[PDB]
Amino acid sequence: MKHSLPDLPYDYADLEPVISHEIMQLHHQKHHATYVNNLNQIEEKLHEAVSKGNVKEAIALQPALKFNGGGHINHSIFWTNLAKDGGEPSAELLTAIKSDFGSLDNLQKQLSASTVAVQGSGWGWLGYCPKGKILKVATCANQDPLEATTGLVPLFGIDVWEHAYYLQYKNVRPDYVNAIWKIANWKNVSERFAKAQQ
Amino acid sequence: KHSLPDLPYDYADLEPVISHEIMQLHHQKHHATYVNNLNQIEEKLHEAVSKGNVKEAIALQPALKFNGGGHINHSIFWTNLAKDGGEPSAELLTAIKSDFGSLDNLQKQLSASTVAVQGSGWGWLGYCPKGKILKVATCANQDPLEATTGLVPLFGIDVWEHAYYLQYKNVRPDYVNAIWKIANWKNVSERFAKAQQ
Amino acid sequence: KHSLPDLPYDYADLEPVISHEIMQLHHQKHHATYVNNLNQIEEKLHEAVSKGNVKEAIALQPALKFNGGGHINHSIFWTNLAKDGGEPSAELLTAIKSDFGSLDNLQKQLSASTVAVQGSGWGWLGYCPKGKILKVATCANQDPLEATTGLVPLFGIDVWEHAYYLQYKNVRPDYVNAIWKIANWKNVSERFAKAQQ
Amino acid sequence: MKHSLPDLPYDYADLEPVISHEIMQLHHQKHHATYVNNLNQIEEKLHEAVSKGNVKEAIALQPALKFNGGGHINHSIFWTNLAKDGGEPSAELLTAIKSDFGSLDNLQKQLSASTVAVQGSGWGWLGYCPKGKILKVATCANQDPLEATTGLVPLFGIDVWEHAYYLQYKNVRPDYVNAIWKIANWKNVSERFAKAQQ
Ligand SMILES: [Mn+2]
Ligand SMILES: [Mn+2]
Ligand SMILES: [Mn+2]
Ligand SMILES: [Mn+2]
Repeated sequence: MKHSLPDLPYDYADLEPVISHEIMQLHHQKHHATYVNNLNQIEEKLHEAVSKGNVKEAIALQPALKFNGGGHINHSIFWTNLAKDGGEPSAELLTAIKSDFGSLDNLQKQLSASTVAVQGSGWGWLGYCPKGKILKVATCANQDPLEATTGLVPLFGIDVWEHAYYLQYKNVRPDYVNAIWKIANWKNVSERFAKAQQ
Repeated sequence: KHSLPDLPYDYADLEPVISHEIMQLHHQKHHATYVNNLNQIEEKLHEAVSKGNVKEAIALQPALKFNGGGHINHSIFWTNLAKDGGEPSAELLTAIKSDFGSLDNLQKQLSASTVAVQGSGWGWLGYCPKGKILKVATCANQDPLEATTGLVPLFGIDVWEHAYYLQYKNVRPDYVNAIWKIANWKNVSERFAKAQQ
Repeated sequence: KHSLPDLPYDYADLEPVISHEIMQLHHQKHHATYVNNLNQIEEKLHEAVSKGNVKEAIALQPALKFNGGGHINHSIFWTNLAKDGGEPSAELLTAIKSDFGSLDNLQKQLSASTVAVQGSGWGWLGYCPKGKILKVATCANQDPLEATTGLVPLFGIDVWEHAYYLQYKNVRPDYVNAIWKIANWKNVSERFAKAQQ
Repeated sequence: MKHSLPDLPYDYADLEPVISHEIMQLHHQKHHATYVNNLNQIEEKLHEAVSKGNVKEAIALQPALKFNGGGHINHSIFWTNLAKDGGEPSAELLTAIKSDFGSLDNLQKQLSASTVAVQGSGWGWLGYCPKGKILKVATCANQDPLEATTGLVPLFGIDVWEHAYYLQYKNVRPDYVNAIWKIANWKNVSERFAKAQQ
């Protein structure tokens, strides 16, 4: 068993004009592949340490597992979160969206603001709190994955690492964050919401 | 399986620097709890990693560092103390003088850094295998020195309030100063020798 | 200048939940130290910012958060406790039931989160002005709730070991459970009303 | 009194082929300018809070001051750290370099490795410990400035935020980190070392 780089649900140029094909190819083939490749090696070293009962070595490996494992989790979710033909939120999801945010417009505004405000590299997420049964906006630093680090089940994420938009948008992160809503795969988000309530 | 080590001395053997009650609680309750939790968390982590459950493996990280670190830190700490801990080896004293000027200077610097810890944590005299020099470092909570910094621990000062409160109350500096009276230089010297291998 | 507030009760008035000695040390030593240090650090920060010394201003940040936070947190904490603290207001109980199902559920959730704090910190019942709902949150060390999260503090549980060790020793959960007996619901209710303005 | 965007010691295309003119212009006119502009506003708000004795507000402003103030400190140092004609380390500096690293080659190797290993956005620095009287390699996250956060006096820094190299180097951060040594302003580093020993 090993982790593998998932195929994108679309071709590399399918998200143009919102995300360029060069960003998509680099992001997928170089950035995500690197996280996966490192993840496999780190997981092996971690299993080795844990099997030995070597607590020092297991702790030492934690930042690398979080970063690469998180990188893999986050990008895997991200690819599915996007579509040229996203559709619209499910009836169940919109009820909750209206309940916790008032409207879809309020949700998009709040997620966009929080995401743009990330200092350095990171992610913005729409998440579901299983315990509170409530929808939440959260941000994560670097590749810290949402669920593992907060308990929130990720529904929709926006990658704001500079590699996610710089070639196209340069320093103008807000233009990317607002434009990404045009390609939000609501069908996928709705599916994730349904699973998160199980 | 990880186990609570026996102390190298009786619980009252470090009085009047650290009381019987502190030693007993610190060993039988605090360290024991870290060990027990460590075993539980290590088992869960083994399962998660075995099955390639990266989410679960990441989720367990704070608990493993805290409890695993607690086990590492306290295991070292007990061996770092003694009723009569002697003096640094010739080799260690040479290194101390080289890196800190004098034993008094080392004590002063490590004590000051340790006292300055905000909240719970540890003060450490450590050896850097890369620079081949001694260094003062502090760690938050139960973050273990070597796993998190690469520095090999030689002498640690626990400044979690449970390490001194029953006796010293708020006066952490007095505990940090007094612990030098029971520093087990035989052990610190042995750790220094091993760190150089 | 920042000053140590007088307690709303005598030092032994919270017995047998929190001892006279704990209250006296916690107030006269721990809180007093945060206040004294806060005044020193605020003065240095005023000077640094006045002169546009960004380096110095940044360097003072851990000390200001720790000591300023200590002052904020303990100031609230004293008012959150009482010998006879009554019951939540009608309004607060409605909000508690809405957000947590029951007062018992709130107590359980906040107690569990607070007990789970690794190292030194605080447990808080807070009000989110954005969501207009009650929330359980924890803070590390002296990180103050509102400045760091935006949540308005309503009821806090200090789990720094100095808050309970002399009496409860390692058994933090018993202290966290017992503190509900002296929760000053009059004050929590007043804070809730003010948070809604 | 206010903070201002310093002029670069050279023209925008002067660091080509090692750093492109588009990177330099964006980095200076957009990224650094943003930090300065925000810094001025945040410092005013902080002075207001501190003058009032409003501890909550002063604490609340800390991340924004660290980030923007740090951004300003770091980039200000960075521009001076580079040159088409850097020269060579001073006699005093090289003695210390040899003492703490064995050689210049060992220093460059170690700083390069640490810098490349930064997870997310950050900086790699050659720093001077005033207390230990020793040279150290350190890294900083996001815009955390070296001296304020560690006590180490910065001598030479390498910006590894993706905006510092992506347009040119794409994902290949190591090529940028190794190539930046070609433009290291040793005269400036030597000057900083001399001041740090005072
Ligand atoms: Mn990415
Ligand atoms: Mn301890
Ligand atoms: Mn306290
Ligand atoms: Mn930069």
